[PDB]
Amino acid sequence: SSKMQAFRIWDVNQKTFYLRNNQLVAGYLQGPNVNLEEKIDVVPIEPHALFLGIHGGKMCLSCVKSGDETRLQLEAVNITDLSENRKQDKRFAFIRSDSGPTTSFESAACPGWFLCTAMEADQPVSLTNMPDEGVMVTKFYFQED
Amino acid sequence: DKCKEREEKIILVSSANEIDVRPCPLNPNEHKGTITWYKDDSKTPVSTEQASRIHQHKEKLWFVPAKVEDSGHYYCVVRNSSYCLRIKISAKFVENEPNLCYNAQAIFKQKLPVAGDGGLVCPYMEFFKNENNELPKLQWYKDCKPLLLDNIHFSGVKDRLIVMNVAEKHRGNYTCHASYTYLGKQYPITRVIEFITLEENKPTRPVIVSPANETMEVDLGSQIQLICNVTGQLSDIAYWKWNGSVIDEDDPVLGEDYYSVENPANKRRSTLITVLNISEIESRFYKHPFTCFAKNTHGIDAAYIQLIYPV
Ligand SMILES: *[C@@H]1O[C@H](CO)[C@@H](O)[C@H](O)[C@H]1NC(C)=O
Ligand SMILES: *[C@@H]1O[C@H](CO)[C@@H](O)[C@H](O)[C@H]1NC(C)=O
Ligand SMILES: *[C@@H]1O[C@H](CO)[C@@H](O)[C@H](O)[C@H]1NC(C)=O
Ligand SMILES: *[C@@H]1O[C@H](CO)[C@@H](O)[C@H](O)[C@H]1NC(C)=O
Repeated sequence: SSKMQAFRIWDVNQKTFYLRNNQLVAGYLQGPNVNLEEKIDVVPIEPHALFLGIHGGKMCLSCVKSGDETRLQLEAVNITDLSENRKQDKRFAFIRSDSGPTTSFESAACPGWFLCTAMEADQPVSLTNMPDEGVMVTKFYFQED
Repeated sequence: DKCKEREEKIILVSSANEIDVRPCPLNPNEHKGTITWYKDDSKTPVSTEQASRIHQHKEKLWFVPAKVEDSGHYYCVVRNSSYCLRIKISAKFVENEPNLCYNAQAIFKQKLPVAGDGGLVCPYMEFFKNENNELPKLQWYKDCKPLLLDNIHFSGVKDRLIVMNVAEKHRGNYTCHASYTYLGKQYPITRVIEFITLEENKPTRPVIVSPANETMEVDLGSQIQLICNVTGQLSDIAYWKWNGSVIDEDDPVLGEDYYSVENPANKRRSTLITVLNISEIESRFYKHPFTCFAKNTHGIDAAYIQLIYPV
């Protein structure tokens, strides 16, 4: 909308985000690979609501459902060109919930689905229909640079 | 070749004289065929006899134990009746620096915000789970000296070190140690983690220093400028609203402009200005106040100006 701001993100299990075959995955990065960490560029819609993206907001995260298969995906769309008034753009918006020192993101377009990482390292970042299960990690540390 | 072929950017550095495991870095959508490892050249397969040091087992490459001379490229192929992908990985094996229980090149950086309780995770221990699905008992150290896990200041739970009340004094390079029993023999495992403490920064919300819910005596048919002065991040949203509506460009009498100035001392407290240029005062303008809104992820802020006729 107006401007964007870079954020650092890593789940409670210290995993960070990076690209593997143009697919966002979570894992542990060592000294040399530290430069591969992806920061999250955000544009605030309203308080507790925002658009998430990477690479200077050139690509944005979104939730799409193929029939019944709800999945997360990166799209080549500039974060600033997104509007809360355009129906389609809802897929790039997430609702920020805060639990003490941690944060959680719910898909605006896919209610009930939260952003999550797996317990096993180097797995793609996905969406979970069951945050209660605890099998997937839904809590992150979202801090602005 | 009838195989996709891909190269991994991530180069995992491990310690020498210790057991190590490397899985084939494939996304879930690439787990249809059997994995097969190869050494420096894509034609020479890695040993399958568990008795040899570098051998493949359970589709993973095992270095029992790993030695510096093993640093190099390896390949894992996922083949199927109608599919084949070959990933070129890069493995590097270092040795602990002089009189140090670790080597900087193997450091995983882990951070936590101060004041609260947090946890550090000993990376890649998942491969070393006993048949009963339990990770080996880890012993933590801080800067090569033993760490007392008294369940009051530090608690070792599974593969993580719970730290109570994070503070600057907890900064240092921690090392998690374990012992895995492979084919009768027993080998050591260590991961070096650099713990960094983050100062909990305040979630600043936009502050409107002007207007301040005031009134302004204006004459009919005149021209005025209503300036909104907000303090906050340059990324904050500041805008005008009249009668719960926003100023549209198609308004031949109401035009607004935006301009911000970065604070050379503190970027968190910069000024964002939104000037509303009223070409000419119309009767309707005295009917409702002009409200300036400033907002971000944290919260919103509002202040207005109520135009009135001069007495
Ligand atoms: C960990 O060790 C490296 C060098 O091996 C050093 O530069 C770094 O400052 C240490 N980390 C901390 C938190 O002291
Ligand atoms: C905004 O910042 C302060 C408000 O008191 C002042 O120094 C400055 O002149 C103000 N400018 C405008 C255009 O309001
Ligand atoms: C805007 O103000 C006018 C009168 O000035 C009023 O009739 C109209 O209903 C207001 N708009 C809304 C959405 O209430
Ligand atoms: C100005 O009025 C608005 C409501 O119209 C209120 O939210 C805001 O807090 C007021 N400002 C002050 C300084 O009281």
